[PDB]
Amino acid sequence: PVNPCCYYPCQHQGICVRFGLDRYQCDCTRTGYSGPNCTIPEIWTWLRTTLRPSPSFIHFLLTHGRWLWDFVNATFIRDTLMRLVLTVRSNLIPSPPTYNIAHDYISWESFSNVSYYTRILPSVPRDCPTPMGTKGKKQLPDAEFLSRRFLLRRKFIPDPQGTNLMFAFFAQHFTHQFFKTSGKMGPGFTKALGHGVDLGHIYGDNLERQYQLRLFKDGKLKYQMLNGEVYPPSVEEAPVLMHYPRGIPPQSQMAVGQEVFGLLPGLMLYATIWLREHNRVCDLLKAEHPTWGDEQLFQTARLILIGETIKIVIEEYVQQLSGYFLQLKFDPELLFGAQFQYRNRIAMEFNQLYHWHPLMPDSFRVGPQDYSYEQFLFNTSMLVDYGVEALVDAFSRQPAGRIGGGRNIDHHILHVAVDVIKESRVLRLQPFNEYRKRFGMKPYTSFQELTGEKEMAAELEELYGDIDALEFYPGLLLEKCHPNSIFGESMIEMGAPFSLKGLLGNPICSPEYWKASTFGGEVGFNLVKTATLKKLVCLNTKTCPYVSFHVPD
Amino acid sequence: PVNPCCYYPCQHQGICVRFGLDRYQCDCTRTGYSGPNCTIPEIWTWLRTTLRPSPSFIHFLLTHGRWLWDFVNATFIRDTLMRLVLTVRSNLIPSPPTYNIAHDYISWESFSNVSYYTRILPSVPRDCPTPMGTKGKKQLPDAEFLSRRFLLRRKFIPDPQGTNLMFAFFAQHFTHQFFKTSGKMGPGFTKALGHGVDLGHIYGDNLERQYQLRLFKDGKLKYQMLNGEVYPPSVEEAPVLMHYPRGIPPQSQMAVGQEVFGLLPGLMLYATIWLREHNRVCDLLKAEHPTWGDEQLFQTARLILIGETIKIVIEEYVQQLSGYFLQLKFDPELLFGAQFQYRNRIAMEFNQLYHWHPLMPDSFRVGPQDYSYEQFLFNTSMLVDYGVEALVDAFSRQPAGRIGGGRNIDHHILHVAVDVIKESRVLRLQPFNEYRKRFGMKPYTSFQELTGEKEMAAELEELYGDIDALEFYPGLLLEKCHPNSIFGESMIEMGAPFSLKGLLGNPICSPEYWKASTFGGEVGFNLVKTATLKKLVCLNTKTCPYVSFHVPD
Ligand SMILES: *[C@@H]1O[C@H](CO)[C@@H](O[C@@H]2O[C@H](CO)[C@@H](O[C@@H]3O[C@H](CO)[C@@H](O[C@@H]4O[C@H](CO)[C@@H](O[C@H]5O[C@H](CO)[C@@H](O)[C@H](O)[C@@H]5O)[C@H](O)[C@@H]4O)[C@H](O)[C@@H]3O)[C@H](O)[C@H]2NC(C)=O)[C@H](O)[C@H]1NC(C)=O
Ligand code: HEM
Ligand code: HEM
Ligand SMILES: *[C@@H]1O[C@H](CO)[C@@H](O[C@@H]2O[C@H](CO)[C@@H](O)[C@H](O)[C@H]2NC(C)=O)[C@H](O)[C@H]1NC(C)=O
Ligand SMILES: *[C@@H]1O[C@H](CO)[C@@H](O[C@H]2O[C@H](CO)[C@@H](O)[C@H](O)[C@H]2NC(C)=O)[C@H](O)[C@H]1NC(C)=O
Ligand SMILES: *[C@H]1O[C@H](CO)[C@@H](O[C@@H]2O[C@H](CO)[C@@H](O)[C@H](O)[C@H]2NC(C)=O)[C@H](O)[C@H]1NC(C)=O
Ligand SMILES: CCCCCCCCO[C@@H]1O[C@H](CO)[C@@H](O)[C@H](O)[C@H]1O
Ligand SMILES: CCCCCCCCO[C@@H]1O[C@H](CO)[C@@H](O)[C@H](O)[C@H]1O
Ligand SMILES: CCCCCCCCO[C@@H]1O[C@H](CO)[C@@H](O)[C@H](O)[C@H]1O
Ligand SMILES: CCCCCCCCO[C@@H]1O[C@H](CO)[C@@H](O)[C@H](O)[C@H]1O
Ligand SMILES: C[C@H](C(=O)O)c1ccc(-c2ccccc2)c(F)c1
Ligand SMILES: C[C@H](C(=O)O)c1ccc(-c2ccccc2)c(F)c1
Repeated sequence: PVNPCCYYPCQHQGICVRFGLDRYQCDCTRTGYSGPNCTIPEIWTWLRTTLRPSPSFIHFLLTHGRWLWDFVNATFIRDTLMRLVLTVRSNLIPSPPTYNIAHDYISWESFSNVSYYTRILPSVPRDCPTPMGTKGKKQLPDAEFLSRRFLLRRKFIPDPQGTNLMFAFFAQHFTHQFFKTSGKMGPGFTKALGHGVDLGHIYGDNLERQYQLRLFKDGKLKYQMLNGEVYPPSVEEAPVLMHYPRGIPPQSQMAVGQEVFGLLPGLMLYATIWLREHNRVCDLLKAEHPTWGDEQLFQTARLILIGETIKIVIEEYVQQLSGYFLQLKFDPELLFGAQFQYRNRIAMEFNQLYHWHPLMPDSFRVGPQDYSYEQFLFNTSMLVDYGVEALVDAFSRQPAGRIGGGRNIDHHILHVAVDVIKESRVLRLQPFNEYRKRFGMKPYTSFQELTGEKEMAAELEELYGDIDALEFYPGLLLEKCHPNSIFGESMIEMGAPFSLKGLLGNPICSPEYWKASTFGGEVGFNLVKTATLKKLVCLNTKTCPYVSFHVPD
Repeated sequence: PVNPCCYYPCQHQGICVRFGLDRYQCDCTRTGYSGPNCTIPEIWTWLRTTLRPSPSFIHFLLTHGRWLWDFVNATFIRDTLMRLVLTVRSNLIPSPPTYNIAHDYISWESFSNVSYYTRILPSVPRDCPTPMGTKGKKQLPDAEFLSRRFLLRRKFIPDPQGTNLMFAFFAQHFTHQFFKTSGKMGPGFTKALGHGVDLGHIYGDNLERQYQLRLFKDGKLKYQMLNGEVYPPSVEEAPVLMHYPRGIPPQSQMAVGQEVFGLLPGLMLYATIWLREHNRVCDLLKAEHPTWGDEQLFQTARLILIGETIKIVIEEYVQQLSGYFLQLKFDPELLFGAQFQYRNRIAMEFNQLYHWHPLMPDSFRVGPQDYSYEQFLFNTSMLVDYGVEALVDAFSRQPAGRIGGGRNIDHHILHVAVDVIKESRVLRLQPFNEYRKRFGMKPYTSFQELTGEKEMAAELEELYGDIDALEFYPGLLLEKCHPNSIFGESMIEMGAPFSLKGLLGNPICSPEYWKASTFGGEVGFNLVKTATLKKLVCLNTKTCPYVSFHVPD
């Protein structure tokens, strides 16, 4: 007989378990539903469904009416809604984590082995009639053809929200601490064992690397003085594994936490900033505690930087991304009266979701100059040539592309998106519509409804066959955006649960850790509480340039 | 200059932080106290501490008045009290974890590096006057002499609670899955990376060792047949590292999850029983799931055995140990309306505390025979000679030694108690009375108050000089026992928070995991819900012997 779990019969987070030769069962425990497929609502669930307004309506509320949002932000209601946003989003994410690439069920190996990426939905069973489950054709559309006809940028479509490259290089820098897909272990495995905001892109994913980057004096990391400016040390000074083109002199090579950060001047930009901040923090701690050893000066500074990161990510990064009129607030105290797990494991779907390559432009403007991909990529001198001030100013001024909408990835880095779809099929991700149902959305009934247009939608119908066969990453990028927004509903409704759970899931946000002593008295605590992007750059640079996640207009 | 944090100035879980040259500050955050030293109580704390009865009063209520308890056990008050027991006890344990041997302060390294045991109180700073802080003598009492004069058994004292050897072997077996101090890394480090009831003493501490034990057919572990009965295989069959005496060849050995288990027949007994159980569980699962592969059968059986372990420990093991009239209950659902982190880090203090070597008798009786320590230790054939049925009957009939009170450790295994004291001084553990205040108890004002008698008290007062200089492990064993109890209050009041946090902190007790599907349906879920020590033995044997955690009348 055929595998019945290929039909995804279990609704609203119910678990499909195969019993006997030809039967199956759904485990509807705490799903809010009863019945063989978990489609029969309990009194409380029915009372919530016909009173829950559509995700588009709630977006509309958050993006309109400046007058009432000014009132809300200046009252207690700011905290109420921030607590509401945090809980409701994160409660979609299983914690402790549930499945992985090896196991489409709960196991001890899935809990303990942190080298795995986790998954919210199980993979499409290996014995299903069609690659995506039961719907569609026996062979999925060509990955290269799909990227060429639907993802390749014709003309540059700029982001309507005013997102800049300063955001884009932050987005890449920040995420590369919890996205480190293994080379030797293959797909579904991660080198980033911290599984979140651990700053292993600054300190490293292991102790051997960390010790090698540390100066072991005053808690600082090693550095070099070039033209009177502070930069990460050379590989000769800090002998760590760094990915560079075979030939580049070791004098030009810079040693940082993440191995791929020397490839782009934008990545090595922030790496330099955070390094300068770390030592600046250490100087504030050594004054406060002159009896403190190097190790305490180091570890305490790290936690401050971790706190600063989450502060800026929530209140500035996610703020610009969402375009919400609600002034987002980083306050761990909000979740102290609630049932919240202070742990996090990175999901593969989040890894797939965060591929925001449409952000990258056609070229890179630095003042009167205009640098192409073949001038900007692997360039080692640029960062030192222009300096931190001059580059931050240029990245904060240049607009980034629109993520959603489709056909917005520059031809250079299109190969990446091709791999993402190929990787998706190795991982055996479920269809787009099943992830829609998992995140409390209605599945798309037609290809028309996904893209919101006639032409590109009708072409996909011919290639996929059935809408319930549309793939995870294509669906996300092909979906119509919100009125004047950077992407569609799915990117918000699916990404936020992963995102906010990752931020507030950090142990520093727990009642046990969120104390003044953790950060070395009140000084270190205020450093977290009052951190800003503007403060992160200018308190570490000679002059103060234009710095923001949005273009100046 | 003298370090102010040596004076332990911050009371009620206040964190001492060294500011400037010789100044200190207490971090009185969410402790319920304010002021310079966290002694000024908040409105609710004052109310809460004046109304709170002594631990000795609560002990009395739980151990007296059968008529009241028969009523309580038959009503929902059973569930009401057990939830209070669970939540109130385990809240005394910091989670996420706090300190280790490296850091006497909150750090990311302490959080992420699972090789470390955690600790509740920080160490005694190295720049203090006396090794125990400020109080006591410059040179601490001799570890060898201290165990000789106070801990050495003269005449055997049986436990008045009726605890048998079956309990003591379960205790040692059960504990060695989360107590595995890395002899090569040093004290404070652990090989048991699951940090709790992960069954790393049945399936090994690492992945490669697990696979060597696994038969890879029907989810079962490898096994050899002797006398028609099921036993763990040899190292020839399953090539894994086993700590055997020099000269004993691998073919004469038996392969299990814990390396040290070959050294004692009692440890090797339970290893056999749980292995028999796993394969027995696999048989039931295979009938219900013929489509299931090997991996899922093994992983699911493991979870079922984890659930079985926690059930028996709570409802029988802790029941016997406590001797409470309240019928204890394992139901994770009691915590589903509570703030509870489902994670556990094994403490170094919990290690020190669990060295229950007094339990071991003068000799070992197996029916008509009486084996000495030399005859019993490192024995290879005894298990195979008698069988499981016979030795279960044997250990369940012979009384185990009373833990507390003092002077009840056999000379053969007395060298352990010595090493524990010497390990504590390496670990720079805080005084006994400092842990008393840490676990809601009054510090002892004298040694006479600690012991109840007068002779031992006088010489301890001579050797230590001060009661506040007394060490953790000597203090736990020499303390007066509750009338007709196995040990004193400090073993309960300090040990209960660790063990209950360890048991319920297991991810299977979370709302996400605690589902029937996790255990392959209702069949596996019931096995967990109806687990017994009796059922663990007599469902894996041909005949059922006397099996209990206590002796017969
Ligand atoms: C959890 O925490 C444990 C720490 O308690 C971790 O175990 C420890 O791991 C460290 C490093 O991995 C081991 O190193 C020891 O620390 C000494 C510090 O002084 C160290 O001396 C220095 O070693 C440097 C290398 O790390 C060395 O620099 C040289 O590096 C290269 C050669 O390695 C070359 O490029 C050059 O020769 C450099 O000079 C420097 O010169 C010093 O000699 C020494 O190596 C020590 O061995 C610890 O042994 C170890 N502690 C233990 C086992 O107790 C553990 O890994 C953590 N767990 C996880 C999962 O991360
Ligand atoms: C033009 C600059 C960029 C280059 C050259 C680049 C390069 C790459 C490549 C080649 C991969 C896949 C590795 C493979 O071949 O298998 C990758 C992965 C990834 N990309 Fe980019 N990328 C760029 C921009 C960005 C930006 C701006 C973001 C925004 C967050 C981003 C997000 C990611 C993420 C999250 C991954 C997964 C990390 C991992 O490999 O584990 N990329 N990048
Ligand atoms: C006659 C049987 C026993 C023998 C021969 C014995 C001896 C030993 C030895 C040699 C060790 C390893 C070295 C050490 O840590 O001291 C050890 C560890 C330990 N034992 Fe026992 N003991 C016995 C009974 C018990 C009992 C009844 C308990 C109660 C649970 C117990 C609990 C422990 C604990 C908690 C450890 C520490 C584990 C570690 O960190 O390695 N032992 N014992
Ligand atoms: C890397 O980038 C640097 C920018 O600092 C490049 O140097 C500039 O190159 C342009 C031509 O593209 C010249 O017109 C400028 O005069 C150069 N500026 C400076 C300050 O030297 C450099 O060519 C790039 N390197 C590589 C290998 O592509
Ligand atoms: C539960 O989900 C299954 C998905 O397979 C539904 O399908 C079943 O019922 C259909 C209509 O009666 C039949 O045509 C299918 O053959 C049958 N599928 C199987 C595997 O037996 C089923 O209707 C759903 N049940 C309810 C109550 O809605
Ligand atoms: C957890 O992740 C994987 C599980 O597949 C482990 O890697 C495998 O280990 C086994 C036994 O050692 C090998 O046979 C496989 O070849 C390995 N697969 C790989 C490397 O892809 C890994 O060892 C585990 N990690 C930890 C920390 O337990
Ligand atoms: C622009 C098209 C008009 C449709 C009005 C949608 C506004 C959403 O209104 C929603 O109505 C639902 C009832 O259907 C309720 O359950 C929601 O709580 C309510 O807000
Ligand atoms: C004015 C009130 C709107 C602000 C409250 C935001 C509620 C949190 O956002 C909610 O996230 C859930 C989890 O993904 C989704 O299922 C909901 O549709 C979404 O609105
Ligand atoms: C009728 C007796 C049952 C009362 C339920 C109390 C169980 C909580 O246990 C309590 O833990 C406290 C914190 O660890 C200790 O200080 C108390 O002495 C202990 O009884
Ligand atoms: C209402 C609780 C306040 C009394 C706590 C006093 C501490 C006395 O302690 C307890 O007193 C009990 C009195 O019944 C005795 O039976 C116990 O053995 C004794 O330890
Ligand atoms: C606060 C707001 C909300 O939860 O709706 C929100 C939170 C997080 C994201 C977000 C989505 C994907 C990657 C990174 C962040 C997002 F797009 C919107
Ligand atoms: C239920 C009871 C209580 O909390 O008081 C209780 C719970 C756990 C222990 C216990 C103490 C030390 C090691 C193992 C178990 C104990 F001794 C008593």
